[PDB]
Amino acid sequence: GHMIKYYNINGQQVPVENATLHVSDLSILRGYGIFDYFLAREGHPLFLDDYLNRFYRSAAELYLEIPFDKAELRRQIYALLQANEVREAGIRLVLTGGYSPDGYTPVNPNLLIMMYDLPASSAQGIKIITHPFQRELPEVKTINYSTGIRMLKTIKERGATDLIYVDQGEWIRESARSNFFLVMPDNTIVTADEKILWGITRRQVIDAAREAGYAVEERRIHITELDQAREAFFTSTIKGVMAIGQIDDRVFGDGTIGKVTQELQDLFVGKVKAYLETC
Amino acid sequence: GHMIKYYNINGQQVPVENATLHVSDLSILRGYGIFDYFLAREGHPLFLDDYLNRFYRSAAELYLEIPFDKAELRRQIYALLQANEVREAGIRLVLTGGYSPDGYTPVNPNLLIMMYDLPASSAQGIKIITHPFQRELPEVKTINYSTGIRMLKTIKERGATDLIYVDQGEWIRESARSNFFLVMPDNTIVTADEKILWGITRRQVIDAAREAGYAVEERRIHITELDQAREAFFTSTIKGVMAIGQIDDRVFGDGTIGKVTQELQDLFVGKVKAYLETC
Ligand SMILES: Cc1ncc(COP(=O)(O)O)c(/C=N/OCCC(=O)O)c1O
Ligand SMILES: Cc1ncc(COP(=O)(O)O)c(/C=N/OCCC(=O)O)c1O
Ligand SMILES: [Mg+2]
Ligand SMILES: [Mg+2]
Repeated sequence: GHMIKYYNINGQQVPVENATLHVSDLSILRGYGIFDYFLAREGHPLFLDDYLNRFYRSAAELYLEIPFDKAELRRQIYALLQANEVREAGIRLVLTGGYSPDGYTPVNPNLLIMMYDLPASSAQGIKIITHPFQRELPEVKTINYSTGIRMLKTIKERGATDLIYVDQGEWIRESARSNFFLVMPDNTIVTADEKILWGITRRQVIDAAREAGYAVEERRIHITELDQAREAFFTSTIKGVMAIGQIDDRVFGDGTIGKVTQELQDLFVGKVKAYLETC
Repeated sequence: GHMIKYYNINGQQVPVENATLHVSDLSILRGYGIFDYFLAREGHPLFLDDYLNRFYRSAAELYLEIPFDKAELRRQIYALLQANEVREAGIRLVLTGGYSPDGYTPVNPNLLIMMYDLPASSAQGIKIITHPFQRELPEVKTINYSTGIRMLKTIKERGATDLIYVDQGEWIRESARSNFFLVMPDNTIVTADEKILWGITRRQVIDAAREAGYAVEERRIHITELDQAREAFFTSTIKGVMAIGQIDDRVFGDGTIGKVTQELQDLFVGKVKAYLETC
């Protein structure tokens, strides 16, 4: 439906054409900031309390105080959906280190609320590469995506559409923008527990998997366990559950969505529908 | 002298009050960008070709094309000094991933040239802490200073004014904003060779040290070598050569500037004076 006309900067609704920051902002000069991103459906941001809790935790880890309490931020978000006259959207929160006197020391953070159309996003799982790397402050949703973005050319050149980070080439973590899961041939679901972002999609999938009576192991994953797994999938806000058909030279099954991945995809849609019924 | 009135964005001189970027810029959303920083004295950016070469190398590592060749960028810098009617300044170049369609994929970088007053910056060396950490893409002058800025409260609380990163707590690297050197009791100058930014000040000090006939070892430094060293110092654009009086619970000598550090400080001033004589 309606075109996005407005963002919010520091609690003011602004036309998108005037949504700017002065270049003294620490995100621009020092990549200092946190963010979060969630969808809205039926006029409701999904799992909103979980996202806002993460946003507040992220901010506290950078010693950045959000200038509004959580109920006031929720109001600003809802007000922005209404201003843009949309029920279906992507929503980005950004908290920067602010306009710094010396190009380093935070003084006052800048708060952004941006809004987008829902992601527009055959049988085949996506094809990804392993990449040796460990995200900085990985439990914090920082704005730092240098390595993930710098890798886009390498991902493409190599014939893949995404990656999976492996800490020192040994310990499976996450992609730049997704959590990562395996399903073992006995249907055990396996996902990293440490040095990753605790995705909201990850949380909802794990809960749905356990509520369905699946075994879920949150544990260190050795790179060699890719060869014991039957299925692999990503989770994220914009992907939901997304089947991975190939990692490096390994096709998972015939590369089409595995049994448990398909089940979890439906259960995630169910978690979304259940959440919307509470709004 | 004159107040800073103008920055440059994308080759346009703009009043400082109007130096803004739209919030779709990838530095704001994804911390994607590189920068450089150099002083001007007597109307001349110091060691300018060395800084611009690093800027171009940094850009190539993020696959960001600077929209001007080096001679045209040099012109823009000189034009900005003249516009601001200053001979004495700090100068910041920033190249962001640009206004991205999807908040991730670079499309067109934004180029900023910002300008400042010269840094305003008794006997005693500064007091610093070791911190276990390894900078991401350390040879590249990225805008990513999350850990360095997040550590400001910890540095202060602990009674220090800066830090020295130690890779896995074993291998001495650099501070968030300075290269790091030791001087051993036989007057050997020691500095890391790998996984650090190749500072312009570092380069000028090493050359001056070697031209003076000092032994300079560019090599891995074990954390245990702090106890074999007589002197420690930082190098950076804004510090030049700065004596370190204490690291953790270790006072270097009586904490006042060591012999070789003092010599190198004078030689660096000499490299600056020699450079200005060529302009
Ligand atoms: C590093 C990282 N891990 C995991 C995830 C998955 O977290 P949830 O989305 O499930 O909470 C994300 C998601 N970013 O998504 C941000 C929006 C975007 O990438 O366009 C992420 O950035
Ligand atoms: C990570 C890092 N290492 C070493 C240095 C020293 O490099 P040079 O300055 O000698 O080339 C810097 C300097 N930044 O200085 C940037 C300006 C500032 O921090 O305000 C740095 O950021
Ligand atoms: Mg199939
Ligand atoms: Mg003395």
